[PDB]
Amino acid sequence: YAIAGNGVRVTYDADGQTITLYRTEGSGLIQMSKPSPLGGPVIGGQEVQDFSHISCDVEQSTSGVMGSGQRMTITSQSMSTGLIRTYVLETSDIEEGVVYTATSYEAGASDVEVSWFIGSVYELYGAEDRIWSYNGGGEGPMHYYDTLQKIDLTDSGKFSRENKQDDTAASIPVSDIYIADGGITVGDASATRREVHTPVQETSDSAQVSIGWPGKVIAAGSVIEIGESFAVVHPGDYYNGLRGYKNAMDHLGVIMPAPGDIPDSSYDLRWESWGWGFNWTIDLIIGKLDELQAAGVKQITLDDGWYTNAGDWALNPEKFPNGASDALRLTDAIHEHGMTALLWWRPCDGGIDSILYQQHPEYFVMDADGRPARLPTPGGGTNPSLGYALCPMADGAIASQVDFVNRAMNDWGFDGFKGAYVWSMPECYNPAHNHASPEESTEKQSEIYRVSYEAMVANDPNVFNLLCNCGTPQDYYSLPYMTQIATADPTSVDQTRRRVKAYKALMGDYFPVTADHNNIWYPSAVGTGSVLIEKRDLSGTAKEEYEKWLGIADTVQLQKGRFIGDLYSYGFDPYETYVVAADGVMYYAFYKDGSKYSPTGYPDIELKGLDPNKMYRIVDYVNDRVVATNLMGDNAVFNTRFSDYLLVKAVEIS
Ligand SMILES: [Cl-]
Ligand SMILES: [Mn+2]
Ligand SMILES: [Zn+2]
Repeated sequence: YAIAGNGVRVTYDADGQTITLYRTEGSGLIQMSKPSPLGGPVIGGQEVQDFSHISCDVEQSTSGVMGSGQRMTITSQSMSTGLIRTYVLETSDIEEGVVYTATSYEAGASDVEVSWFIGSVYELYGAEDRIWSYNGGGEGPMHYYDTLQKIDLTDSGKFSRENKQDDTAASIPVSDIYIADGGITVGDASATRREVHTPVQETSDSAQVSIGWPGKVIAAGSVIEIGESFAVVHPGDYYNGLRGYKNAMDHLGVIMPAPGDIPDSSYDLRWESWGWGFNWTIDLIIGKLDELQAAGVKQITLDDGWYTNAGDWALNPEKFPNGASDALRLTDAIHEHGMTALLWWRPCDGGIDSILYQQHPEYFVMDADGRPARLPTPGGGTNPSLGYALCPMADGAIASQVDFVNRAMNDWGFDGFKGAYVWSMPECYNPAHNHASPEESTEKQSEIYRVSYEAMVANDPNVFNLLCNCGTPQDYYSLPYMTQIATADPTSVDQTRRRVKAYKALMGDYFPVTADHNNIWYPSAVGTGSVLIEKRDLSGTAKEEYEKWLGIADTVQLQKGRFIGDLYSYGFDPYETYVVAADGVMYYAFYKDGSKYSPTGYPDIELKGLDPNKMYRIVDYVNDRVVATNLMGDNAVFNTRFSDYLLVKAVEIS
């Protein structure tokens, strides 16, 4: 039993009750998964594993979620439970590498209490010494746990991560595992946020990626759909898998902004007002504008510390002694220097000592004990800077967000927003909200982002909007409403660079991403095709260095170029490598300073994706030096010494 789509084959063995995935390669196939068992329900702590094969219907010519393609419907039965499983797989004639999966269960004479449903499980075929993994979970750890994780098959440990999305985790419902020959992405096939895990688990000689959802009681005689997923078989690294997921999710209406609709100002070099921490003043910021303008900065963020309280989002009298006229003198000064002005906020936070909470507690999430629920950190808990959660289904909560947007734009003259330091949304038990279930607040969190952004756009279609779920992958369902992504408080060059590639994969090759400013890593920012930002008040050689790198970024403008993620595979090509095409020229960035993947010795640099019949001069555009005088496009291999990074362009020779 088999179905085919563009670049993928799926086979089912009725005896073993296993699925095997293949991808196309040249005129053949590469096996991507081992024969993998179908996912089952978990009852009393145990996966049910007495399912037997009933039937497998292949339809070679049909139309599904992704349009025309093929379908395989597998029916199985469990004598012990009375459950009949229907497992549906769909392929697409057009969508490369993608398999859509949906499962339902029917109960027999007795109700069945399921604690969890394992949807699909794929163990990688052909792994050797390591597997690289993309982990979209929102459970933390915050900041210092890499989203990209190496699963070492030669060490003592066994990698295991759940990758959760729930009331304490709001990130990206996707995981990928890959090797030299490519990999397998699994992601939640839902147009809206729901509770899901995409676990990544090392096995005896490989690793497996899976997806699953919370259980429920299946009433006797009833049929229920328990969850739907996309799988992507792909060559190369996580970028190819994540791009497949992006393409798949278009069919569910989760559509990221098209290049033509992204505002110019979302590609601009930006400085953010942290030069004095919480001790910024309006005049300190204004005092920097002449030098920032001269050096090529076109955008300014008024960062944290400007407001009385979250929720209220009123001007702090200490920072704005003259009220709104002070906010205006700030944004006017910014505008007079040819720049746009952004304002920091924390969406979903209604404060604790806010007027908002005092006057309108009914707008807030209520916990199971009847108390106001705090906004959670990743994996649970809160922190002192996070207030009470606004319930996304309370009209007054949403209106308070819209009113802030309108005030900041129309009264204070701001041109956009930097949302930050918020993660998931607690479950709500307020009976006045008439929730379908308590998880409804969590599921609808993204409504706050959507409605806020729609209000922003009504004031100015070129408004900037960014949300940093700091130290975690961004809330996937916020992504449609953004004009720029930050890599989100990365704590290393490895984190910032590898995340640029992930977000490009999910958002589009022209979608603006910034490498952020947690540490000074100008070469990382430029070479990945990211927007270079900064927050420090610099002097001496550090100031010179910023000016230098602004100059470079403003010359090559790779932030506006077409990111190319499919030529090099992170962890398998000799260097951590990034590629951008800008104004018809190929730019390459090779790094060795990322301790998570850095070569022994001095491997040759290979430039991929050039015209095989053309000759190129390879120019280090940072130092303005030729590193290779003439390479043919079909053998663009050279060796040059560099300690940390090499940023080059391939200039065609005529
Ligand atoms: Cl990472
Ligand atoms: Mn291991
Ligand atoms: Zn509520």
